[PDB]
Amino acid sequence: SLFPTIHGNDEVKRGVLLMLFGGVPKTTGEGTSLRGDINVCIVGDPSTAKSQFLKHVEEFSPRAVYTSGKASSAAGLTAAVVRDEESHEFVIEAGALMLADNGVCCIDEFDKMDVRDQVAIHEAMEQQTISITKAGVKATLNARTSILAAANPISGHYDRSKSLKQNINLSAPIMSRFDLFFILVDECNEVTDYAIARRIVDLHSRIEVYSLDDIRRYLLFARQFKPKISKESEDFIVEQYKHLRQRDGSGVTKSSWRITVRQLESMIRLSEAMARMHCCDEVQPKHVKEAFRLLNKSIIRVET
Amino acid sequence: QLYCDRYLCDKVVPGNRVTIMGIYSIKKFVGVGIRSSYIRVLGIQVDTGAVSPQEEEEFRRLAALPNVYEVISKSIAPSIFGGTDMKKAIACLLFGGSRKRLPDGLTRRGDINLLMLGDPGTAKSQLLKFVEKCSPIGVYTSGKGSSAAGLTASVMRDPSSRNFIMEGGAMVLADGGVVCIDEFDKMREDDRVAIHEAMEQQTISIAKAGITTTLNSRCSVLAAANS
Amino acid sequence: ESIENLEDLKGHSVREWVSMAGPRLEIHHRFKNFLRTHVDSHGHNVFKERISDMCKENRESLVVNYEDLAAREHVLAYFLPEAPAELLQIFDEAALEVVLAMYPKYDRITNHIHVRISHLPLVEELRSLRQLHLNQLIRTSGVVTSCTGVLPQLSMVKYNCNKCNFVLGPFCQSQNQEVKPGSCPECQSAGPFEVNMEETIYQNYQRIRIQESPGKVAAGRLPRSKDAILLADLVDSCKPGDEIELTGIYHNNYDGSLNTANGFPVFATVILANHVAKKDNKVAVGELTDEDVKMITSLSKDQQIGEKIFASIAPSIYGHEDIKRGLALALFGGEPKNPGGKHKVRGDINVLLCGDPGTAKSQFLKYIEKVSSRAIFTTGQGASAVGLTAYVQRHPVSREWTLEAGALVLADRGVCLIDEFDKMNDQDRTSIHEAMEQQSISISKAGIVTSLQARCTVIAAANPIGGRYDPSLTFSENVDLTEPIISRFDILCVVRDTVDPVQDEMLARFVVGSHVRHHPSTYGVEPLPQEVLKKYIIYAKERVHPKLNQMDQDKVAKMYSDLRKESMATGSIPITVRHIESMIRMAEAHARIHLRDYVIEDDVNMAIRVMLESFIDTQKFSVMRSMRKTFARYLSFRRDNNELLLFILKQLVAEQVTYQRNVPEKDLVDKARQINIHNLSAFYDSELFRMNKFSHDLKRKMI
Ligand SMILES: Nc1ncnc2c1ncn2[C@@H]1O[C@H](COP(=O)(O)OP(=O)(O)NP(=O)(O)O)[C@@H](O)[C@H]1O
Ligand SMILES: Nc1ncnc2c1ncn2[C@@H]1O[C@H](COP(=O)(O)OP(=O)(O)NP(=O)(O)O)[C@@H](O)[C@H]1O
Ligand SMILES: [Mg+2]
Ligand SMILES: [Mg+2]
Ligand SMILES: [Zn+2]
Repeated sequence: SLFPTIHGNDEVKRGVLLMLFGGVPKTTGEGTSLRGDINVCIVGDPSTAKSQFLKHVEEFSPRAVYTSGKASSAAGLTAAVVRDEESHEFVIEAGALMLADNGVCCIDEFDKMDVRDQVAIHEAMEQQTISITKAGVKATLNARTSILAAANPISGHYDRSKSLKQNINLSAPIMSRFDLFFILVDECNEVTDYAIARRIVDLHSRIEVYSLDDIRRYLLFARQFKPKISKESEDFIVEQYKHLRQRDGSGVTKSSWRITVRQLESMIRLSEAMARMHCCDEVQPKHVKEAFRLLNKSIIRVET
Repeated sequence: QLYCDRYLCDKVVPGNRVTIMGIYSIKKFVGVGIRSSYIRVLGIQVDTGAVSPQEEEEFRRLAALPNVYEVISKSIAPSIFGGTDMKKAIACLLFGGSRKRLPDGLTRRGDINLLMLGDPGTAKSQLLKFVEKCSPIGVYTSGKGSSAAGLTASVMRDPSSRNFIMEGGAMVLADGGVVCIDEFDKMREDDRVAIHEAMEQQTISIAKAGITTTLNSRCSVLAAANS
Repeated sequence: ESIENLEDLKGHSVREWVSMAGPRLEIHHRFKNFLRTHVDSHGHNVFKERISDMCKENRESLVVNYEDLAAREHVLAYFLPEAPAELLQIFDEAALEVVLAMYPKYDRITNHIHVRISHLPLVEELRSLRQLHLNQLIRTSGVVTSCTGVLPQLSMVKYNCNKCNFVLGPFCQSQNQEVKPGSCPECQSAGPFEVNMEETIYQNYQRIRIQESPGKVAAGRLPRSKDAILLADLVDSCKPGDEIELTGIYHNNYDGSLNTANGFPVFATVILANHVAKKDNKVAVGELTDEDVKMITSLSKDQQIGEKIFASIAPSIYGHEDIKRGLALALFGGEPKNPGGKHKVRGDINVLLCGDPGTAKSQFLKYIEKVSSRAIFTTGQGASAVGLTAYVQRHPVSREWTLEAGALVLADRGVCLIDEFDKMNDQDRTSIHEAMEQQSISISKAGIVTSLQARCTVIAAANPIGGRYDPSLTFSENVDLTEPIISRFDILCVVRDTVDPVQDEMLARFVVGSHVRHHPSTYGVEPLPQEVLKKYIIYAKERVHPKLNQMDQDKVAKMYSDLRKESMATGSIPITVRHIESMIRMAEAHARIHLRDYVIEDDVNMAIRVMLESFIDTQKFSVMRSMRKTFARYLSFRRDNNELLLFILKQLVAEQVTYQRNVPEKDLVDKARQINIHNLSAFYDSELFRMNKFSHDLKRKMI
């Protein structure tokens, strides 16, 4: 219902739906936050439907923002400092992530940021804040935002022989921020081309399971649930993450993602998002299984 | 704000450290029942040039004893181990040479300019912080914290009169003394260029905003930098 | 005399009611009784202690908590937000004559005492203030944007007659208009008059502008702001940039300028302040109670206090015990000093957390921001040289150049947190050299030539080149920072996300445990509660100043010399004195953690351990074995010394048993205080005396 124009890519549709549902944000005993929002990146050739996903998400959801990696203002994805002649004094112009605070920020052309935005994205993605300290303004600005990135691989075509790290220019600290990576590659299949053309044409002619208003109401209702983690699901999460780390250890010496604790917390958030989708009181092992399935396929298709 | 009267006028200059004895009182020509306050000075004490004869006798004795050079070198930065030749160079900088005016009117600077390039953690900044304290006139500046106008001189509009007036930079504030430029390599090139006249000619020639003068900058530049 | 009453029932308005003599006297008596009879939950007479702590320091200002004023006296809490000026005046009088009962000579110190109300529950967002709140007590929060200087304002003014010697009697000055006499009663001359500047009574005045905090609601919108007036002792309670919490009376008056600006009868508003707190300085030494000091000093008696404090830093982070140790030493800090009155050296300790992604470095910085007072946080390109140090600007109303505080000046006695430090620009990153060592920021700009104080501990986080740390290279070979900036960091920390399945299981189980524990709804020692830790830190940084008298000079010198020798062959940089002074600062910090007034050998051993373990961490992975053996064997990895105490105990027991056949714990500790083995507690928690069948009891003292 949310992606009728999209042909195939069921795993990507599921991942972005879980991004909409999101995980539970938490605060430690020492007043330090734990991130609840997940972040999803979609790498693909310019000929594929990566922009279509972002456009559908931003058309659907309220409070969301669409932006390019390049800035259409002095402020970009993050804030910038500008004088105003009403006082000849410095103030902060807000960026896309702040405008998307408590919402979704769809970022097309994610690979082509400026250095200022690319560095400030490190704090915004994980700490959910932007800490500006310049002349005339000191401010820790809030960016409690889920990011839906779309990226272009180097040389346009996604080279399957190369790893995903070799395909894109995103640095390893940036890649660790994302909870899910998805790959869209333009296959030369005749039936797929005919299906894409048919879907576009018959949808365009049609205009004259659930409606988007119903999905909006259900999503807003579902996001009020805060699923707990059952003991069996705790054991499932820790077992699967131990398995993931030792599997990565089997090929850690070669160039690889080199998995971190952020992916454990991504697994936790994805299981919580599954429980939120079904409005469950607590996370169950089946939710953990689905979350690990999506995450693990992301690991494998990043490595290969 | 201070108010100095009669013979207290010109008893102190900018950059001096003083103890002021006076009467805290209102000026008597946002909010309503507010009056600005100032101190009517009746005693100035420079906390640190008129020497007593006893002090002059002590200084003559110090100049007369044979190892005064080594005594001064040991006295400079006594907490700093080693670096004795650099301390001797700092002694030469502190005492300085003799200014000379030649028959054609050209003047030669007596001040000694001393650069300390080298490795970090080597007490260069501490030697600068000693010289600022020890020189009769001494101004400490960070190179990265400085600007061309702020070093040499600034031209600014007087708010109460609309005229453009002159403001002394560090090299004017240190006239007749030492400028300690710490982390000297961190300055931008255009700002290091500004001090070229003041280092050699010991003047700051200004032509800005219709005011055109040649301030004096008879001072020694002690600089510290890293590789 | 005027008779006592039930207060809450009346036909008047509240202001009129509390203005009348009868209920005014009743309110006075009630507040007097409340001060002289209120008790803590444990039964401690609260306001006797608070008045004694006020009169000791001559603070002439008594802070009262609404949340127990409402508990004790209901009607006073009822009238207070409704008629605050009148009730606060009555409270001031009652508090004054309570204080002059407790300390009868205190009128020599001050003739008037102000009651300051705290924890007012009717908090208001700053933009949500309306006409409904006028002339009522409110509480708001915001960042101070502007402050006037402290100015003298007329309070009780006597006017000299314009034509003769007579002084016209006192007029009580208002905040609305300048009170005036009109004409003199001795001779009815009129119009202008002279203030008697000597007999007129003035009061301190300071007008501040506060606006909404940038991260609170201003999500691209412009923030709203209000003016506030601080009087008497409330001046200098805050500065620009302070996230204050302000209680005050929301007061309004006619303003012709606003009327002509809006074209309507619009009245200006201002907050007459009654209490100023700060939302970062949640605890202060001026607010610590005797019970807080008692429980702090009881905690210091525990021999596990170092481990408890280390375990108490960022308790939701598994592992990283070396990081927690270094951060504790930096959080407590060393002792600044100036030997000879001519040579300054800093007391503050700087830390750098380098390592690969997903290792809680930024999380550590955020924890330090939360726990420590006067802390600030900045990141990478978000920071600038000028904003970090200090900035020169046209003043908004004067339009003359004015210097203003940057990051390291606003944190002049706190912690500046710089996340993603490797990603700053060089011109931004080199600006902190003077602040990091000489602890001043010297500015020569636009006619301003001055040096500001920046006595700030810098804690930074960074990634190596390429994001991932490679053990094949030294720290210097993959950090990309230079020697002048590396050497200014007292503690270097390296964190690596290397695979180890058992450790991964433990870490993952702890992370899942944290996630389920903190639902909205390596430690082995248990932490302190974080409130207790904040009180402990703020007590230790002010009430304790560790002195240095002996630290085994030859040991430290030998250690430093061969540390320099080994470093010459490899890739981290002990510049000559900074590492020696880092060890001195860390020993002082460990003494401060234990609340010691004097540094001991254990603190020196801890400092040496921290320095050497950090240095070993900076080596290549192949070189760590040889380096670790070199320093561990000779240079004082002083783990324990149980054998000497074992044979001392056995010797004393052998002599005692021989004497008996033809209080032993006292006999043991006598020889232990004679020989330099004084930390006997390790011997009692070690198995060496236990398998020799010895045991201890604090009561019986037999062994
Ligand atoms: N020979 C020395 N004797 C005494 N103290 C020294 C010596 N060398 C360095 N120090 C100390 O090392 C610390 C740093 O000294 P500093 O003055 O910054 O040297 P520096 O070379 O200017 N540092 P840098 O700005 O990085 O070049 C201070 O506490 C000095 O007292
Ligand atoms: N040992 C640990 N215990 C608990 N949480 C951890 C641990 N290690 C990492 N994390 C979590 O990992 C997440 C990322 O923390 P963060 O401080 O941003 O890592 P980082 O060191 O800054 N990585 P980077 O910003 O790329 O250099 C947070 O949610 C942390 O709680
Ligand atoms: Mg220096
Ligand atoms: Mg980080
Ligand atoms: Zn008269």
